Amino acid sequence: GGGIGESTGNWTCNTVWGKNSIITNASRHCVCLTRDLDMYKAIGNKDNGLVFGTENKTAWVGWSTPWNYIDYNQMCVHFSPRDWQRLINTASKWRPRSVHIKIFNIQVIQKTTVSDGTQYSNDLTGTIQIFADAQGRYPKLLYPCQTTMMGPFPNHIYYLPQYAYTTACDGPTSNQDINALLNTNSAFYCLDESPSAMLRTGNEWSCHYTFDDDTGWVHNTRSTIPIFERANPLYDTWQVDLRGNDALRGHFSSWRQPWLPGPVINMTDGTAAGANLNTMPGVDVGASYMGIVPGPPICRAENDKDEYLQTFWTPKTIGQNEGDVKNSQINTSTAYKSQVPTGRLWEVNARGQYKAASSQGNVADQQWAGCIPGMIWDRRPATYFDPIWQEKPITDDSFMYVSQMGGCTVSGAPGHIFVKNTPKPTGTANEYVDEYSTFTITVTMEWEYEPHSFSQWNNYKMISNNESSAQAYVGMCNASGQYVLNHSAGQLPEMWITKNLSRVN
Amino acid sequence: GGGIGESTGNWTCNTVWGKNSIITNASRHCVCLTRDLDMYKAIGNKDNGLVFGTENKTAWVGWSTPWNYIDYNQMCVHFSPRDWQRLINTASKWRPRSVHIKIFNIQVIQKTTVSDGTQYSNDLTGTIQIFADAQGRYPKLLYPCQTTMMGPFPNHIYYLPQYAYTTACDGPTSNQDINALLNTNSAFYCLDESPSAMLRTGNEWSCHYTFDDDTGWVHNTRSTIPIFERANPLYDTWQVDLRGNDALRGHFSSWRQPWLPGPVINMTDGTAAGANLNTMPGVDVGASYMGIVPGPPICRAENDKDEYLQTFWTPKTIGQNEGDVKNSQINTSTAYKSQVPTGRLWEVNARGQYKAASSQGNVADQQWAGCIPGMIWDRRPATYFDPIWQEKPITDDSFMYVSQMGGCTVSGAPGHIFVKNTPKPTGTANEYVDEYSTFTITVTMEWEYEPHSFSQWNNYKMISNNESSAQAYVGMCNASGQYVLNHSAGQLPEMWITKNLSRVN
Amino acid sequence: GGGIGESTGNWTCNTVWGKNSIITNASRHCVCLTRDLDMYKAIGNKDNGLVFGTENKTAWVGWSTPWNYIDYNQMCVHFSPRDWQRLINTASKWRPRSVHIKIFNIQVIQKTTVSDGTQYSNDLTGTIQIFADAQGRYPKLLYPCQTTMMGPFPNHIYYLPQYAYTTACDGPTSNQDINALLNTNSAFYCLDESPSAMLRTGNEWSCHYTFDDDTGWVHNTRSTIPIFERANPLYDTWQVDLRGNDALRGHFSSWRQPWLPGPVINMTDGTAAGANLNTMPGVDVGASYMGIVPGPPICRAENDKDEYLQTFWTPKTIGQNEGDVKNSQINTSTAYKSQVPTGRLWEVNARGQYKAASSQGNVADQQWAGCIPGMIWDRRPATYFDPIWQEKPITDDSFMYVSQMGGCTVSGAPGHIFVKNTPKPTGTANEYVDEYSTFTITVTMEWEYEPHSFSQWNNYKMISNNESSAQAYVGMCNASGQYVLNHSAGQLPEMWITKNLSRVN
Amino acid sequence: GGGIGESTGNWTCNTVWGKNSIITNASRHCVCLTRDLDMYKAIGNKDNGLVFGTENKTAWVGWSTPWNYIDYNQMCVHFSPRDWQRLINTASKWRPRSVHIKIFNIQVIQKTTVSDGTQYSNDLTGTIQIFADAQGRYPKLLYPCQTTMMGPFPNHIYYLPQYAYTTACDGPTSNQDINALLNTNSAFYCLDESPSAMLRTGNEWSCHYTFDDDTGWVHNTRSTIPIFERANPLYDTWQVDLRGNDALRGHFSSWRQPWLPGPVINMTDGTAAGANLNTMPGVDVGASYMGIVPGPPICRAENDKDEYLQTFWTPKTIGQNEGDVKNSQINTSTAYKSQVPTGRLWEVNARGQYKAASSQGNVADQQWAGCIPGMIWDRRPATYFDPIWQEKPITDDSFMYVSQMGGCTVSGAPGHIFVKNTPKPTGTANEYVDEYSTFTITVTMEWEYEPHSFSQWNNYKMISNNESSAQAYVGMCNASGQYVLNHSAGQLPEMWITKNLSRVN
Ligand SMILES: [Mg+2]
Ligand SMILES: [Mg+2]
Ligand SMILES: [Mg+2]
Ligand SMILES: [Mg+2]
Repeated sequence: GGGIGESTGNWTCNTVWGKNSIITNASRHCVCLTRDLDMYKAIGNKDNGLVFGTENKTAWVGWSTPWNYIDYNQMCVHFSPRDWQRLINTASKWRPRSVHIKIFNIQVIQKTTVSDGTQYSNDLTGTIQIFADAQGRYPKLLYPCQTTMMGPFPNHIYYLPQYAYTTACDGPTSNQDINALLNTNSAFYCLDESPSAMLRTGNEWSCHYTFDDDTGWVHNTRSTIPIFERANPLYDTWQVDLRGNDALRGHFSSWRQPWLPGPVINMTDGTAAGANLNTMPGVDVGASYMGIVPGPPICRAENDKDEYLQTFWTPKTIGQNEGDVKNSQINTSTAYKSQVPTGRLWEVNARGQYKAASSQGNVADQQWAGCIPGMIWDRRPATYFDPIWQEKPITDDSFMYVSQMGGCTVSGAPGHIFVKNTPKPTGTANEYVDEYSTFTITVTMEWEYEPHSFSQWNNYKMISNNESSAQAYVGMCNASGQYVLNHSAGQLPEMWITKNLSRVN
Repeated sequence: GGGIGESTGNWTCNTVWGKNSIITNASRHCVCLTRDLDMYKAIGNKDNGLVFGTENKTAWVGWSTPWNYIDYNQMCVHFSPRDWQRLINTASKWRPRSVHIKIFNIQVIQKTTVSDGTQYSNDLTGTIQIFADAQGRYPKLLYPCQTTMMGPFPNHIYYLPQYAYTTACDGPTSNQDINALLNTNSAFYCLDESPSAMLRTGNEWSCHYTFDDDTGWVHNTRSTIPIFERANPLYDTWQVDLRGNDALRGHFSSWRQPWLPGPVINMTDGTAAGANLNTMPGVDVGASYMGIVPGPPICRAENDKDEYLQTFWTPKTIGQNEGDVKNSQINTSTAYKSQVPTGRLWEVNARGQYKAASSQGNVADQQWAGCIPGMIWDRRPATYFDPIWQEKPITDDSFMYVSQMGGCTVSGAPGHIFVKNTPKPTGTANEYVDEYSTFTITVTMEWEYEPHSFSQWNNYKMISNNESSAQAYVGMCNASGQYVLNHSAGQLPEMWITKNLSRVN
Repeated sequence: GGGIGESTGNWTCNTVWGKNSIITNASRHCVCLTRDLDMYKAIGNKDNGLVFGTENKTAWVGWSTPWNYIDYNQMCVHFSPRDWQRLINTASKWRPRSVHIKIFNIQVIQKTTVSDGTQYSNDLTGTIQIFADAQGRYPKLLYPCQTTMMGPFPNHIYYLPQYAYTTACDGPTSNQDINALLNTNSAFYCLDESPSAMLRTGNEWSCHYTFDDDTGWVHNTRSTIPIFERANPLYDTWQVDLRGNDALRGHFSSWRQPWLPGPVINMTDGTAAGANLNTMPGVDVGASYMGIVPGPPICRAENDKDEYLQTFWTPKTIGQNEGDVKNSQINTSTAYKSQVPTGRLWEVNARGQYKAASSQGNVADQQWAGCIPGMIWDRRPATYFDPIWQEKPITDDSFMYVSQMGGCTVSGAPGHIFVKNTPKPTGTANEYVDEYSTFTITVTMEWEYEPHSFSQWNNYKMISNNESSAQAYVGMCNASGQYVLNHSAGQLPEMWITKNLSRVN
Repeated sequence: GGGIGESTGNWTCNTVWGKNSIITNASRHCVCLTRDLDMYKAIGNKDNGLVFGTENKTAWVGWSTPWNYIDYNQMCVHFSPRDWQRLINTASKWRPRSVHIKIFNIQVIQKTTVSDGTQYSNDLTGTIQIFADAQGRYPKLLYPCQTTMMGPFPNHIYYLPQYAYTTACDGPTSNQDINALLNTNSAFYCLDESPSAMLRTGNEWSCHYTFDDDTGWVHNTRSTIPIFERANPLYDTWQVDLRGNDALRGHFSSWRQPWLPGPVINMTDGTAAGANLNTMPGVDVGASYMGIVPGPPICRAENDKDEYLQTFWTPKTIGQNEGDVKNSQINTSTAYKSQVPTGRLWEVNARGQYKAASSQGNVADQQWAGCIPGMIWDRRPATYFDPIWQEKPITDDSFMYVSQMGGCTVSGAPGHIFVKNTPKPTGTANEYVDEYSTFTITVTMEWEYEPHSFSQWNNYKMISNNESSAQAYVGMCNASGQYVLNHSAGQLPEMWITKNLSRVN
């Protein structure tokens, strides 16, 4: 009952499967580090070069808070390779339902510097402060899959990332610092003001978040039938062809259709070193450019096209106890460049940019083909590494919001849970007792999935492991103890991709 | 109780503020004028020149009815400069809830012509007819902000505008009158058939209209965070850049995004005198061209661009008792040309037209960028002069309807209230007792607004008056008794613009 | 019951006396005139000369509203010469308790211009708007005794004065109009917005106002005993004299006192034509000077000193039906200059400015002697022409507020009652049916007075009429029908002055 | 339940706003330092030079106690820049209602000296003693805004200031120590005698203080109307001018007034280095001079006058964890000299010292103009940095007590809360285990404010942030983590000043 000697919680990483629900528990050992001597620091990049290949080319401004926060949003955190596979094979679609988070077994550790080395001792009376931003008072970090994430493997040690945000930024002018970027719209947030539980070793903390019924689904189903061949093949139609003429038997493409595939925006890949951002498809927003790559999903037969396919880095191996990743770029040699192939969009999605009449009875490739009524398409295939949910920035209006990168749409998402070491001052100016805290977090997510059944007589496709992945230690720990997960660059292995199960219609 | 000696209503122009609701009362003294000797008159413009700079260049046909109608739809009518400011500072968003309208203290005045001048006497037994088109039997005039509007200032005398409408119009052919424009689709409406209360001096009239819960909101919130910088700045992401490469720290523009800004249609401004309408962006509809200017809102740093920003005239001063405005063009020298700047869209809206891959690894400016899934944008900033609600013409299908001009979407709007002087004939052919009626209208609108609170630690922006506006008599009556309201041409003063309050996310 | 044929109220001007209460009814026939074509007009004086003898030498800015208001605040309105005398003789002190106001028998009269002359006809359906500013929403005109007042005599016809106010004024700069005077603090008030009863001939209007128990008293008592001789004359005192020495018998002035008289500010009178305002005692406030004349009351034997005694104009005669007085200066030859003698302060108030030690055992005249603890004084004698109550401008702090001019202090005063003719438009721009309204107002004020009894054996002083006043038609109507009231310039007749009755201690 | 492992309280810094009440929570991490080896020490300054520019020029004597105390009295501690702004815009006036104080999460830390450096370890059984002086047994430190204050920013670490006081002091004589200053009136207070809770890590401490209904208000309202122009501008008055003559239209300054502005004491600024204190306006008290600067508030157009305007230092930046400030003068280069402009007193307060009749019909400037009856004035504008309440020293009599420096009057204020580390002796003479304690304090203050509404039709003034303040990190933490708050010397930014909202009358 709060004594330093009884444990405040238990470690559970097991997944329980219901008929249409999954409960996944992610328990991690988390290291909370004092951030910037417990100081909010104004941070920004004045330079607004907007050129590819160079860091700090986008002007931005904001504050790094002393607080650390929990980022569990990704699929690989909550699903083992085994459970993900079951999910891929078993469910047409799934969505998160609730997330329960426990923080317990809190240890504030004092680091003491001695000649031999650092000495670690428990600070029994030391507290950590924890508050959950249910209200959305503080800026949400909505960008998916940063290094802020928990490890996929239970045994990985999690260092809560330092909470920082960007605020309203002016277009930079010459010979001026970051403050110049700040304006009357710019917002400084002091997390410290918010009521936050102060926790000692005896204490436990939990919050609960429930997703609204309007939460988006992640779809594992692929169409069996081509959308352009929906006809009975044995019968002619009264309908004319595209050109206006008789619709010949077995020439469904020529025939007019009651529907069309989703919108296609022409996309390009640029290899020019230090090219201007506006070289790539996108648009200027504020003082900085925003790109639309990859854009609306289109089926691409080709294995390696950056613009068309979802592309992201995956760790080659994942070390069990990596240091705090604040301000550290992922090493290129430590990551695979993985592209998610859209060949699973073969039945529904358009392969290439649309041709429409340009002039004089000619059709031109459509650089931007927006949504027109009667358009039907499938989403980009989701992946294991994709966020669970994607929260779009609040705006007046959005159109059929889907993240190309991944995640399922949510009217609202779990608010950030902020954890910070309570500063223990030494009684001397600018000096604090050097302390970090370790605790165990348990993220328990309830899931909903729709079971998928096959009505086709013939054998159907299941996703199975392969020898090359096993011999790559995929979903295993290698000889060095590192957790491999994705084993290869290029086309992301079929295991981690959704849109597998076969829907009839 | 109906006697000519007791008043049938009271004058209230006060605004009452609830926690989340506002009740605004607009009381005006209205002059009802006999229209065209109580005759429905076929009116049309045969010429369909479709060229800028010349009146009657659009072919149209319809009828001017003897009836007059109430047009209270605009914000400046129902909100004083003081109340509008409170609304701008206090509320994130607002919408109309109900509108109650009273017509009372009716005076039918006989005008008698004598050598000295016109003599005015009360016609005690004279009636006015009033009916409200709740059913939508008669054509709705949906076009926002015509000279039909009530004055913003309570003391202004309101002359009900003559009700006229356009109907189905044929493309005009040479050597033919307006009748030729009429076709089998053309609709003549006789208001007189509808049951209408006949009212004497003793009588009072009221209707009530309640907006559906589906009514659109007018949004006063501005995003603090750039939508392209939503990431934690201190952390790298697993995500690749736009080009497919490593996403550098502090170069958010290069990074791929889980969302994109709203659609951008390239817009142009033409200064060519008497230029063809098709010169401007738009499309042909029926026999006449329809333009899409300003189009989807985009952030424009520049103060004066007609196509990009909402542009409308505001009165320089507003006289207290202007004559009936039927068939009178607003004098150019009596109006300011006001453009609503979109610089408040800096965080969310795209600054310029999108670039998408054209060919050979090149990106071209997109003349039309339609909505594609995952697009998020903010509406054009609303203004004090904007209509309260905008009712779109009935059609089978509409897409995310928003008026660039202004107003909030309504599944239905208050039906027109038609008021006409009952004709008093002299017993001689084509001769009527010359009479107008004055009455007091009270438009009581219940409003809903969402209170806005700031969670940012630092000081936030409020909209305040400035010396230049005060010294322009803004929201005041000048030395001549005229009510100034908007004091300057060009960029419309920040007071009258919405999207002020700061939303966190 | 609201018909044009039954009267809506009765005329009562009688005063009813209770044991300690007086009810006074002031009924007047009021003419309500259309003001400035029903237009709020910005009005100001840019010139800030601040020199005596010239009009518009004080910079000010504000608006004249279309509204007219009721000003009944003065004693001569509510008390006949007979009742005032009874009050002066009977009561030590009095204060207003409640005020009830009826407006009834409303006639809207249309003025028609014909060759013979103006023709007057009743506009039966015409309304007047009346609202009482209980809330204090609109600026209070607190300045006592303007030409806005009702006549003292019941038969006088009252024209409601046009409501105008001054607002925050900037210090004027060269080559600029009144608008320049306006600033961000300046306040424009639209009376029209406020809910106001619209009244026809049948209608009656009433409000009630109750004074708080904290309302100030007007004091009719004079001290019999000199405050400096409070001792038993037959006995020596242990107390030393002022100089520190033995206090001789019958030399009370030499003796030290347990109290001192009220504060004395040296005052001067300047006869210099066009002298700077700062010549007179006072202080600069805002961009304009404010004078402190007459200042704290001091007893002055002399009959004619402007600075020391309350000085104001009284009408020589008062015509029964004077025209509207808006913007008309009182004619000098039509007024008596009346000074209220302070010789009644003989027992208590200090005759002249205090001497205090300057240096080297010398005493100098004190130009400003402020309040010091132990100071006791009597107020300046109140008069018949003095306001009933004086409302000071709202401020954070006030010190023992008393108006030298007159009136009794009130935490709050009856809010202005605004009456305006509802504009009747002709249907033509800037043209209204020419109309004024006449109605009968009844101001019923309940008073509280403390009965005064004499305990002195010998005969006491009563205030009686004199032959010279009777032969001046004082409190009478003269041969021409004019109501004389004050009959002489100089020392105001003893009849109209308070501080008569003799208090023992 | 008291174990070292469960936390004894939570951190809340949030502000909750009621309709007319505000609850502000100030939570700080406090460092309690052993003071002077737990010894009461007689402290005094024998020198009584009474000359400007040199420290210890005022003779004083007293004791520094081993105890530390809580000083939370200032506005910036309890209101974030955001909440202060809301308060400034929203409320006419406000006052503190209750203050609740929690002290919890107490850590006694032993400091151990080792060759490497100081080693910090928790002393589990160590106590701190806390007692609140509700009774007023010990001297109150009433002087506003010393370095004893908590930080305005939640994350700032608070070091409780050592409690010391001054007692009755004799005028010093040559060749004598501080003891000579002590006399029979001098009072030594031993805090140790008072019952005080001894607290270990498990323990929590709280007190509650409720302000009496007689507590003073801080006023945010400014008069719109000049007090010298309170008249209806369109009407002449019966009242004479200041000089005794006809009161001209639009020359309100010339007119006599029913009230006068508050008292003005002539004030001067002296630049003479090492000038005698008596050079400045003030008076001798005891053996030391007391100055009256700034004195009664007067409106000053000029931006920089020390005597007339409230003047105080504000930190340029505020470091998060400054060392104990006992006996440390604020560095001049670390502070802004801020003067609070009185230009907001334009409507009510007198601009300059009063002129009153000197002699021979001449008026002289009044060096001291004390309160005379009928004087009305506004207080000096309050500021964000001003104390919450100001407690005057107990005396027999006070007159309309207001602190020019700031704060609201209180019949009584929260008694000092004294916290001291329980001395842990080593068993050796004059040797104690070196220990300090850190704890978290929460100051929860309930506030009352009167909501302010505008009745003026035109736009009104709100206080908004400006770009220069944002680009100064006002209300933000700068790049170095320091909390800027006031960003400029000279005129204190309009954000932090009260008397904003516009009262009608
Ligand atoms: Mg066929
Ligand atoms: Mg990177
Ligand atoms: Mg004697
Ligand atoms: Mg005059």
